[PDB]
Amino acid sequence: REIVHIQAGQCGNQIGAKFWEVISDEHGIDPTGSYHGDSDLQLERINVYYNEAAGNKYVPRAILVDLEPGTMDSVRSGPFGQIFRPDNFVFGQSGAGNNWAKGHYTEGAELVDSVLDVVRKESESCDCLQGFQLTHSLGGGTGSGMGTLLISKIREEYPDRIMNTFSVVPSPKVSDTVVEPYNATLSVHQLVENTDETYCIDNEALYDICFRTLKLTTPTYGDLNHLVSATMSGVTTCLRFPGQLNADLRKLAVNMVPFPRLHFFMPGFAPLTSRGSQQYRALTVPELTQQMFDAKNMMAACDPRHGRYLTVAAVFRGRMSMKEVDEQMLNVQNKNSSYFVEWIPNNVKTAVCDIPPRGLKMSATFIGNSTAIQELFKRISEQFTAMFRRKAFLHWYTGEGMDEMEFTEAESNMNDLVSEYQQYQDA
Amino acid sequence: IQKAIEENNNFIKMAKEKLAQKMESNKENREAHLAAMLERLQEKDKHAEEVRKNKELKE
Ligand SMILES: c1cc(CNc2cc3c(cn2)[nH]c2ccccc23)cc(Oc2ccc3c(c2)OCO3)c1
Ligand SMILES: Nc1nc2c(ncn2[C@@H]2O[C@H](COP(=O)(O)OP(=O)(O)O)[C@@H](O)[C@H]2O)c(=O)[nH]1
Ligand SMILES: [Mg+2]
Repeated sequence: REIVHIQAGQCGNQIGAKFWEVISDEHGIDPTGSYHGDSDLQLERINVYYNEAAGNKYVPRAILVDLEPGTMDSVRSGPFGQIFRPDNFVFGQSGAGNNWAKGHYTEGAELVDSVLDVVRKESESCDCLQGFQLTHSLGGGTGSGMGTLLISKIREEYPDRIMNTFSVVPSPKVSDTVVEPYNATLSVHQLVENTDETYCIDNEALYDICFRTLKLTTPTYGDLNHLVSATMSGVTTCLRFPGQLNADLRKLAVNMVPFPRLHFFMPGFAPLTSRGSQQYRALTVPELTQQMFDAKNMMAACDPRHGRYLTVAAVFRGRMSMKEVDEQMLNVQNKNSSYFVEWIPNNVKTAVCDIPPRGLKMSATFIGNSTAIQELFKRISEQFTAMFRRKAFLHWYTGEGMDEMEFTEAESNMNDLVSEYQQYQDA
Repeated sequence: IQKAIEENNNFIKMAKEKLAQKMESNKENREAHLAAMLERLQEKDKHAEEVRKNKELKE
């Protein structure tokens, strides 16, 4: 059951390359695409993400997209650049100017059909494709505007395939330009319709984590992306390694998403670790469980205690007692059952994988479908309205053909989404 | 995208038209300004003809 991976834009390609770097190591694939591991467990599901080529060489089923060449040139000269199939580098030259309109309507439109040719070519070589995944930001123009155009066109050509995303939500604390609330609001509308799972990475939670917990005084985007790739590896562990039970993306989505529009998840990771800084003391199951449920370990800057969990998935990695896991997981729910909806019975599920990640004997990944995520969308809406009530910076968009009405529309849909979350918070 | 093309075209168009009538109106005004100056100098010539002429009508 193959997955096709797509990464779009500055942020999308930088976190995306880290993903392939991290899991390529987990599967014993070197920067040449050659396997040099010890176990057979790390090749049993390798077809999920890698195509097998001549010479017993493994090639990521990855398509790399940008409207400017700078970041993708840096990928090929990068730590694992050689592994990617060179025909899958699809890029323009003009850039998107941190402008959703350019990525979605004018510059991206020019380029999108070329991208879809590669998607189709990678799909037709799939025995049974089980879905697509995208990495991208919502604050820029390529990943935000063109990424959501791709998603719309993928759903047109593959309407029954699962589509999941890691979407970096913008924040003023870690910010490139002032129009990010505009691009994020326009993108969220598209995600609400055309994705099955969206893992919301709020770039300020990554910042607070890097500063307040890893004691990094001036974190870079690189430090921020180490946390993201840890989560990306964690949430895909049970598809990449033989384990307790195997569910395809559809079955996983069915049991996590009770309502089609409420598919924006809160990811988290324990233990939280910085690059290089070596961790020597392994965590106990109680420590992993407290930390992965703690607000400080969440990567969407939302207090889980301000909402209620609709569903929760937790993925523990390493050698540990699944009995101790069961008891500790059941202890968290039974101790804070007022933050779980009583009308979805047994809505906290768990999986264990014996293969730990690089550098940790033991880790846990948290996937929370909480109504508290509305706080993230309330933040974007406030920032959106603060400029939009004065029509500020809109000339960048009206000059690409957009009307004020599309912004009003985008604003209203996200205020609906916020109110939808509030309905189930009080039920 | 069609609206954006239409808007880049109308701006190019109206700029071409606004400039062309400016350069014409400026051509008209400057000519009507130099001609008026010349014609005062030519009324000047007749007058001087009438002064030399009147003096001959004096003997
Ligand atoms: C594929 C699978 C998943 C995991 N989805 C999931 C898991 C479980 C679940 C419901 N859903 N319920 C569970 C109960 C127990 C254990 C696990 C689950 C997420 C995903 O999203 C992305 C998007 C972009 C990326 C990316 C991953 O990696 C690099 O770029 C893609
Ligand atoms: N985590 C992370 N976020 C990024 C990075 N680069 C840009 N961003 C975020 O994405 C937004 C800018 O979008 P951008 O990446 O330029 O979109 P693009 O035009 O598609 O490349 C800003 O709000 C940044 O916070 C990165 O390397 N890591
Ligand atoms: Mg940028």
